[PDB]
Amino acid sequence: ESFAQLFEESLKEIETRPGSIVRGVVVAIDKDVVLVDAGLKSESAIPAEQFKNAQGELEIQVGDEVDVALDAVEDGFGETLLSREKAKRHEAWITLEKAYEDAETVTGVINGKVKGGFTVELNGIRAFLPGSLVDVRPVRDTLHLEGKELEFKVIKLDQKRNNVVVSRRAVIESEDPWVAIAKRYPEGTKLTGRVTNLTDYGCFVEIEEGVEGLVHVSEMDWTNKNIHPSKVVNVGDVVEVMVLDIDEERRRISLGLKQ
Amino acid sequence: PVIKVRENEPFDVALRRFKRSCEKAGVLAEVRRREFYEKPTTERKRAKASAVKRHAKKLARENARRTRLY
Amino acid sequence: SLSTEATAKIVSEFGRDANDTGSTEVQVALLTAQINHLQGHFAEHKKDHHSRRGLLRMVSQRRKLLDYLKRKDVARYTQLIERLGLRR
Amino acid sequence: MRHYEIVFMVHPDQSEQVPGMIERYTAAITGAEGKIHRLEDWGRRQLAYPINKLHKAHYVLMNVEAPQEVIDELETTFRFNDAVIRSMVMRTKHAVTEASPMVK
Amino acid sequence: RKQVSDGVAHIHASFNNTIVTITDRQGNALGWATAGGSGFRGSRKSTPFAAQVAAERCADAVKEYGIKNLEVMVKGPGPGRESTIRALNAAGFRITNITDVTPIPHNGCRPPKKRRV
Amino acid sequence: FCRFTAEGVQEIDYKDIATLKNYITESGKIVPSRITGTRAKYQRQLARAIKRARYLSLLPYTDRHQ
RNA sequence: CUUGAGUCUCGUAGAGGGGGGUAGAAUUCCAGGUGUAGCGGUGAAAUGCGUAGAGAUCUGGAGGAAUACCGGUGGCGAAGGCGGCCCCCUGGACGAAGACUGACGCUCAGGUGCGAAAGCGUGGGGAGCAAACAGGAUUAGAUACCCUGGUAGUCCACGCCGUAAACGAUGUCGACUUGGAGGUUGUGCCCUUGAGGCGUGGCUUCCGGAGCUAACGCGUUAAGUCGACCGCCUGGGGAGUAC
Repeated sequence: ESFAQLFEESLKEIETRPGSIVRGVVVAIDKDVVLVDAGLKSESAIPAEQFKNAQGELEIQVGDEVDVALDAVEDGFGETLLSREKAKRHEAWITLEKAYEDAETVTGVINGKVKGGFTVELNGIRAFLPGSLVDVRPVRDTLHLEGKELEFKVIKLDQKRNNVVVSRRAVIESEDPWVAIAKRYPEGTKLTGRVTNLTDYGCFVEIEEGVEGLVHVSEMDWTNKNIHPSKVVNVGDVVEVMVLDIDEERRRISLGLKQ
Repeated sequence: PVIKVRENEPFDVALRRFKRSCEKAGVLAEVRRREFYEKPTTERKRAKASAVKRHAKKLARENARRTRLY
Repeated sequence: SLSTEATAKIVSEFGRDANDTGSTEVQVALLTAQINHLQGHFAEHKKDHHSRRGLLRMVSQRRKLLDYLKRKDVARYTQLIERLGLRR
Repeated sequence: MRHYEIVFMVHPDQSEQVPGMIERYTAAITGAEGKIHRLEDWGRRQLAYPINKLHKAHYVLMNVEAPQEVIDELETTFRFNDAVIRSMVMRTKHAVTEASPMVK
Repeated sequence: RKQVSDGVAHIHASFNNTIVTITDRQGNALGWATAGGSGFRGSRKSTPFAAQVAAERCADAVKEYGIKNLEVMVKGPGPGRESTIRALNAAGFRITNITDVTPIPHNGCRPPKKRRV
Repeated sequence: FCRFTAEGVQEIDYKDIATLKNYITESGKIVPSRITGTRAKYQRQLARAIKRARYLSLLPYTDRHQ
């Protein structure tokens, strides 16, 4: 009756769009596809590579629950955008928690400055940093034991572009993209960027606040023409890329990957 | 496409940068289009036909993609 | 086009209520004033055919209005065409 | 009557004269009960391209609510005056009084 | 002749023939060479190889001016655009600027009619 | 991803040269709306502003000319 | 009487029209500098221009025409058509609410006007392009295609011409009938918590359902279902010709 109408609004009330409500129960595993059901129109064709943790083997059997992501519906049949992105929100919450007490305390091990700043990795993911943040002072972890264990103390974050730089050592110590597009510019600032779609001439890695990069086809590897990008890297993966070139005018930042 | 060789920059790299700049400008294409005169009708026809081709490529092939080849 | 103040004026004179603005006679007048205004323009700009097309449309519409008035109420039409000085 | 937006440019060697001309202009505008909402001496400025062989020139911006007749007069003055190399009288909807992005 | 350290190379690259002209920085030409003059005719002079050797010849010509630095301006569409500048480089000058100097009208004059072939 | 909509400007200013310089080419060209993602309504007026600047020698018509 | 039709109020976007200014690039020519033997052109050539200094290159000047990028199955216009900025005069369209008029409407034989390009007349102008023409090629021939030149014209003013595959090959006006994906331009609400969310109007591109269709296809912008008025067709040629 209005039973059903009340239920419809109830079920509205007890779900949300993003990957927030850990609801999808893993109802079939086979390699290389995991599948869930989060109260959506269809079941998600999940990769296995969203769900192996830090050493390469699976961690969740049948019945286990992780939320995925939404706001994109039915490319022709199916439902979702993947769940690790959901994990990105949890990582963002942990990073924000710092604000409360002005200190987020984890493990942070930064061996080398990709784009000027040491790369700091939190449990599964690894993020890239600006130079100063790796070290509180000129200490320079190159003389520290390789991949050492301290923490991360935040020096700098870009706040729209997920670039976060953190201070590994020294426990005692405690429109918009295109006007000032000179930050990752100079010649060779490398970046950690997720690829989006490979257009058979390109890969379209683009992460840094609403920009677009192309590592198109020529570099990508150390073979030129017989390469077919889909074979050689991935879909949806954070990689080594750097700028190599910027247009601020015709908005074509032409990244590379042969580096 | 004005360019200046940076200090301790290789020549070949500089040439490559220049070529890229030219490509961006579309100078060669510009020249090609202005070699002789195109009738307005012809210009219109080309533009329209190109758009039609683009639309075909966007939609019909997508539809085809839905179905598997083998 | 006609300036707002001039519209308001013409409405005041010919409209009975001065809020009406839609009265047939008022309308006729508005058209007539515009036609008068455009006469100088087109004296200057003889090839301005596109604008003249409007002018002609306005005339035709005025004309239809006059005919309507005639059949409805003859006297009022007479008074209107004495006020405006329309030969017919 | 109508809100015009004038920007005229003076030859740099005549920069010291610039105030008087401005005053003169202003006076005319006032004569016809024309208001003058904003007025910005931009000063000497490097040109994006050298007009009439010179590379710098003196910019003056100017905002006026004035009758068209005086505007026409001003235009004629500019065209005949050899000090001002370029001008741009440019209509506007409103009195815009807040001033310009780079004066800021 | 007066020696000059820095100067220009103008590269007029046509479809049919390339022309290299070295000049001083002011505008006064020092020497020049051509694919047609390098002994290339018809099919042969409309080629990158023809252009590079024309460039080489021009470089040889202005040896006595003892030019070291050079900026290049590339005109027109042709094969002798990249090849020419490479040849110039090889000839052993410090290339300072590479500029593209094609005359693009902003829709000025009517071009001649399309060929019917 | 248009800037003007987000800012909510009523009209583009030819005086605001820095804003303009973002939308012009290194060679001086006006940048397409495909690349900038500017809204059509906003693109037209931007072009108008650029050209007014060019007349005023605030912006150059092109990189080469002098 | 107010639903159709129209007026008034405030805005909106626009290559809509007419007039007058102006900007930059590029071509051409002139004058001068530097400089030296080629340039140019094609499939390949040759005619042609060049040592009386061309081509290239730099400086200065003249003049005409058109407005790169923006720029878009974007916009405006009855159609033809309209594209650099500025100003002046000017027509239409749309939306928002209200207020008014009160059927004033639709269509239209004759009639009247507008009407690409070419063309004509008189007077101006003349950079580039280019019917005609000339030369060089090609060829069996080449009164063509290609090359080198090149005059009417293209440009402006005022007249005439009144035609085009002037095409959506689809008359105008009104009503009704499943959908999707867009574009553009308004506008109402919504925490714009963000580029968004939910509507509601105008114009517009593509796909497609019922139905229609000889089929192709059209398909809420009909070529569907109906009404009003007009225009037009009656085998091919002869002929849109003769008188």
